[PDB]
Amino acid sequence: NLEIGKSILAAGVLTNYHDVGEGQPVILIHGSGPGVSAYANWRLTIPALSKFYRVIAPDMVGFGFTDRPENYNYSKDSWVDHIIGIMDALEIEKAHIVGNSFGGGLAIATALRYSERVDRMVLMGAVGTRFDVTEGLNAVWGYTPSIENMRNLLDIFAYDRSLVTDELARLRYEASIQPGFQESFSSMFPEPRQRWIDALASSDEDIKTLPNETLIIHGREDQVVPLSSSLRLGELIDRAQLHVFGRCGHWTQIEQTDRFNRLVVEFFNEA
Amino acid sequence: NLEIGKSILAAGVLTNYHDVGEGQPVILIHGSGPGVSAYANWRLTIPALSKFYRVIAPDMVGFGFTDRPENYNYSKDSWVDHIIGIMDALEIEKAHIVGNSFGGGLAIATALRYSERVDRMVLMGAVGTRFDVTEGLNAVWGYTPSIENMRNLLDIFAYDRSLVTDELARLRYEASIQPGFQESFSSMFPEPRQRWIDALASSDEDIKTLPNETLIIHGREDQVVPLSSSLRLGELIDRAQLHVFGRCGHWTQIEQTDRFNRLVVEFFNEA
Ligand SMILES: [Cl-]
Ligand SMILES: [Cl-]
Repeated sequence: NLEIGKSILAAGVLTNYHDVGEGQPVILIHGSGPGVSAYANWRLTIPALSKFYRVIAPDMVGFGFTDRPENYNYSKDSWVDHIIGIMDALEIEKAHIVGNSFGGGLAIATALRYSERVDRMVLMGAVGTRFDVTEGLNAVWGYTPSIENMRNLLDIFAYDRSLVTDELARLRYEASIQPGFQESFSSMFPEPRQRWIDALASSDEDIKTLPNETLIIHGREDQVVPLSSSLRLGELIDRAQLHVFGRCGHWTQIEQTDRFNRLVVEFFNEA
Repeated sequence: NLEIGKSILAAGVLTNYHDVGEGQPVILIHGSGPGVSAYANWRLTIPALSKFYRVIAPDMVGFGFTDRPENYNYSKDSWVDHIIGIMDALEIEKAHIVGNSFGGGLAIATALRYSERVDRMVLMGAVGTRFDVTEGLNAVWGYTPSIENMRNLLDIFAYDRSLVTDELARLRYEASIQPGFQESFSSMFPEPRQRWIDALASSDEDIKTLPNETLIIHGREDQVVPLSSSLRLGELIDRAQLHVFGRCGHWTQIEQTDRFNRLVVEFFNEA
């Protein structure tokens, strides 16, 4: 299973992660869909970025192949502490961070709580500001295993449904039923789910204080996180650039891979 | 005067233009401020693009050093015909077009009337959709010569006013009073000026029919053309990407030069 990489103790949790490349460190933080993992989310991104940066892609506690501690208390603060724990474990004193959706909310929170540890930020379809729960997100977080339920989620993430094949739906369905996955996932974002969008999001007041060079990316047709969210982040963050991809869903790193990789690498190259 | 380049008869008008580079043709269309010229608008863009493309930057009829025909009837259609006339004169059968503000409105109109002559489009703070006249645009089009009036316009175009020096204000003021310049300029967009925004703009219906790969660029703090205009173009044009630069005014090619040039060159490189 290529989704399994290296193991390291971070913030007291045995963590699965990928470490590719040399130089300036970049931490990639995945989204929160069923069966998600750092590799699944970033497999098309790591190759490009690792040619110029040291890329760290960990499975956040409660997701992927990282340990799922018994009675573990999941929260934005706990996840941020995990990110910092991973950085501490790898002696990464300061790094750029790329956060996808759920991971984007975590990126912002990390930049707010540990400003000295974060350099540049890329927020991709980030859950960083409050928005009324979408059916797309309600479906993602309310997922129960089945090939058709997964096919529907893949459709929700994509603009071009031709990318959603029986094979992909089957493979991700299998990923979602691995030992303990659905168990921790189903209890992660229970109804009412608006609570979790509100929890992950940061206040306008706090976001306005961010000094970081930021690149905000969003797919125009994103069905999970509304474009309006990134437009808002674009007005709140001072040193921010906003890039919207037309004919692209939530999956910007997947549906606009080359454009995405170019934008991100060049953004970091400026530093 | 470096603003003066080569001369060619286009659409029956003796036209001043710059032609730098080799390969795929790219036409740069300047804005409509007092004293404007292709060189003044694009001097920091041409060097970068010409390394990979043949760049044509003409002074639109009624502006710069191109002839100002007696009793000439200025209109969106006449300007579009001038662009096509320039392309015809240079045997440019199909080209990419970069349009700034007024020039962006012309780019859209050219793509609509002569679709077979246009490949990719870059719309920079384009006047392509209707918006209520801004004080910034009212001041630009209502300009009468003076160092202070020009300093104010430069302030209107910039986010970082440190870029607006006494020297720059003086030089552009001098450009604005050249023989016949203020005369043709003052009669170009007379009050009420809302009429000209409405005239330059294209309908939602027409814009939605554009098949061109498009890159929409806007400075978040643009005081001349509101960001909302480009956000609208981003929802109307099918194959469009939207890029908004924070801490940047109307002058995206001037205030975010390297980022702008990189985005544009790479966008064209895809073709
Ligand atoms: Cl998510
Ligand atoms: Cl203009």
